[PDB]
Amino acid sequence: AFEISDFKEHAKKKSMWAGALNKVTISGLMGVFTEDEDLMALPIHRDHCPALLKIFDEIIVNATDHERACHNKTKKVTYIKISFDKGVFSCENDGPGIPIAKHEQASLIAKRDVYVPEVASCHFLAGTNINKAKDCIKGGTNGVGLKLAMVHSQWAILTTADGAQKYVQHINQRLDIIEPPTITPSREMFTRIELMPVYQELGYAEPLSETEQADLSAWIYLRACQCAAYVGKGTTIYYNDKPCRTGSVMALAKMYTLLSAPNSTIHTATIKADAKPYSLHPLQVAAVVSPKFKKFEHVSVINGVNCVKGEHVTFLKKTINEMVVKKFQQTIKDKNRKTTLRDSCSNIFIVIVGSIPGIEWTGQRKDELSIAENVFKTHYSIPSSFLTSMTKSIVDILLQSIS
Amino acid sequence: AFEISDFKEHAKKKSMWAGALNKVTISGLMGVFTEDEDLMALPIHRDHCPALLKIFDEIIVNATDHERACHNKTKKVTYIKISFDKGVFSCENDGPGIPIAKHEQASLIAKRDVYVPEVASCHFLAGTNINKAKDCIKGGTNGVGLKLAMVHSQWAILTTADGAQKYVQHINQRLDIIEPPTITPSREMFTRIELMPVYQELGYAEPLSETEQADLSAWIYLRACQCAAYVGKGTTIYYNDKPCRTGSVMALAKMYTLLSAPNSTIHTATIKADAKPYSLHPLQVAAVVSPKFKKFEHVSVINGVNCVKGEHVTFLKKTINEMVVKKFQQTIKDKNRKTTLRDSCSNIFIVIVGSIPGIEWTGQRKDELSIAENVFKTHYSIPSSFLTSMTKSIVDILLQSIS
Ligand SMILES: Nc1ncnc2c1ncn2[C@@H]1O[C@H](COP(=O)(O)OP(=O)(O)NP(=O)(O)O)[C@@H](O)[C@H]1O
Ligand SMILES: Nc1ncnc2c1ncn2[C@@H]1O[C@H](COP(=O)(O)OP(=O)(O)NP(=O)(O)O)[C@@H](O)[C@H]1O
Ligand SMILES: [Mg+2]
Ligand SMILES: [Mg+2]
Repeated sequence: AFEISDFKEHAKKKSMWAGALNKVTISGLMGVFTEDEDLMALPIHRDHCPALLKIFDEIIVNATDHERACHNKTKKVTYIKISFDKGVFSCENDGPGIPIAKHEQASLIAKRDVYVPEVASCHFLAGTNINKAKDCIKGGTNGVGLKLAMVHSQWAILTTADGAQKYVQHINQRLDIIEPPTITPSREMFTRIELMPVYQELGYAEPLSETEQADLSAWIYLRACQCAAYVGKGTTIYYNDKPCRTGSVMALAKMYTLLSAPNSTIHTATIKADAKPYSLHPLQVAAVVSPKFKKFEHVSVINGVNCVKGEHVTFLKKTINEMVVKKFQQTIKDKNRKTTLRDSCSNIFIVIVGSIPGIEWTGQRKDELSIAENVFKTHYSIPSSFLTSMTKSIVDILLQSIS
Repeated sequence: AFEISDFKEHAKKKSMWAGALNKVTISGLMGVFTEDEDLMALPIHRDHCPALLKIFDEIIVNATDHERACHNKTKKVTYIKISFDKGVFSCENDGPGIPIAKHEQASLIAKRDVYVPEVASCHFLAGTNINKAKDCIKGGTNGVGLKLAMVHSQWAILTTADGAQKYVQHINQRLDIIEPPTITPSREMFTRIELMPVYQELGYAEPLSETEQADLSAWIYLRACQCAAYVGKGTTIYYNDKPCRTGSVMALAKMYTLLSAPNSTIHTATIKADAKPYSLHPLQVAAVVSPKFKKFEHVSVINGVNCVKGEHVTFLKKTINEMVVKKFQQTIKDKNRKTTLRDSCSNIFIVIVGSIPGIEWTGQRKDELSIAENVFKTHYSIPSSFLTSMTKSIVDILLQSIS
């Protein structure tokens, strides 16, 4: 039988939008746990629901998108408050709110009065990034993420104020009940999404178990730390009302390596480009090099997205490898052995944070960015001091393994 | 400005559907090249357009989906003819055709007469897999792939016959011109998609250059070889009218390793499960182990999809590693050295082909399958002879590297 579906039912049934709709093994799943005034990034060796993490992610990247959008403007985003308590998830930013105004074409379609936040939250393929510029470094592009959050919410509340009015709209039952909004005068300016996911439909206990709750809190806490490193310097990231410590890639590196390699040496670099638009967006990099690292490992926040695959990583890997091979054959008086990238890089843990204009993704989840490798070969340069430091640490480890 | 988009314009502008819409560096890009009656899988070190390869892939996986759907039936798919010539791309299968019948709800929506092939090819989120069963091993799930092919076609022709009628419909200008279909009597039974992509819009020369043409032909030829290993035994896969040789994972392994390691030993296993539905779908595996392999490498055809990431790989990796560590500490009289998965597996090239029921993906592209790791720990077993052979080859290589 041949069936025609709408966005709503499709997004509830299909994994192409946010990942699997039940618990699966997520490789590299991490969370932040507090051990006596110390943040540690630890693995979560338990299956979780990718789509569940995506609905947090979509709203968080919407907030960091607003922050970049306003950072060179008069009214800026000074904070991103994220909270997670008793299952309820909330995110609030303070730049200009979403325009409290009637959407003409959306109302013509709906045959009733529809305002912009209702389009932004309930209309698939809708937003301000349908026509993205080549220089735009927002993560958002599809006009889909927010509605993915709504469709996986038992209940949700969009609140937004623009300095003259406040606008409150309830969106319930997986986008099936869209209450008419309530518009009052207010002089506040902010955007807040507040929602309860459908934890049971997504494979979780109702309410969340002790372990599920702790795992999800740790994961969200981690995402907030990542924002705090990516976001600009006038913006505080809060999670459950505490500010997020990690405003630098060095802080992120220390967090991820607190256990494998405490008290270790952090190689740092700011990778710059010479031609606009790339020269507008330096990449911050911190790397630790340890013999007790078993494989190569990276953490990337690119355009606010915690993506796990992309040619920026390969750019750093290949550059470091070429230098490592040169100095290994120099330092070794054996002069015959041939090492490759796995030997070069398996003792490296690296953090890369920043914006890259003009990238594309392999799906809505934005797990993998898509780019020509030559973008980096043409435009970017890794500072030689960082390369030298790194090569030195790595060749030390190689020579001692063959010692 | 807040914009509302339709499927058509969205799919032309957005990379979430099929990948990047221009040329990017695709890691692991391979193609099949003929060298004097020998097929070799060689890297393509040139940027290509992921969405362009996806429109070939979508139709090819639709065909292998039909093949699985009909394999236990009376009228089977006996062939999948694929061709690529002068830019035109074509794919034809011979099971029962697409129902030549009026679609009621689609006609009610369109306010005119719409037949099932027009829904199948022009209506997003539409198909026979909107409600997939947990045991279904077709790649198709979203009701999207075929329309992605149409939207990236300057012109296309859907032809399908059901044994009493033939149905010809033209779909042109990136799904903007949908000509009314032409229905005649015929006693043939088949489905054919024939189309010209928008190579210029996707970053290519018009017409294709010598290198682009050769790269794309090699890549499609490779995909067909993969089908020929995945498809059932009554089904011939043709590419440009020649049959595709590689009906076994051993043939695939030899093709991929013809240069790095000719005349090499191929470890083979059929990984079975004991509980339905998994016991209905054995995984075929072929692996080569060579000192001149620089990193771990796999080729996977799962449910007809050439996916590149999934916990099936990790299942094999971890099992082989546990055995390799045991026998390494046994064979070594050093008895202290500790090796991990990278040491265990960096000399392995492995092919895994077959069906897995109940999997999910991370996006439409289906680059990565999503599953609980325990599915394999509970249900599947790797034959011990294969594990033993593999461990032996690997420990030989490790002992000679430390020799
Ligand atoms: N916190 C926010 N502050 C301001 N505007 C917002 C905020 N969240 C969402 N928006 C607006 O709502 C629109 C719709 O959001 P969304 O559905 O996530 O699409 P998107 O972020 O543009 N692209 P994508 O996330 O890739 O689907 C966005 O384009 C923004 O214009
Ligand atoms: N070669 C074919 N033979 C028979 N039926 C086909 C063939 N190609 C397509 N169809 C039918 O057309 C429908 C629509 O195709 P498609 O748009 O690719 O969706 P899908 O394959 O079901 N799921 P997806 O590919 O993940 O978007 C399919 O569900 C099939 O029922
Ligand atoms: Mg968004
Ligand atoms: Mg399909």
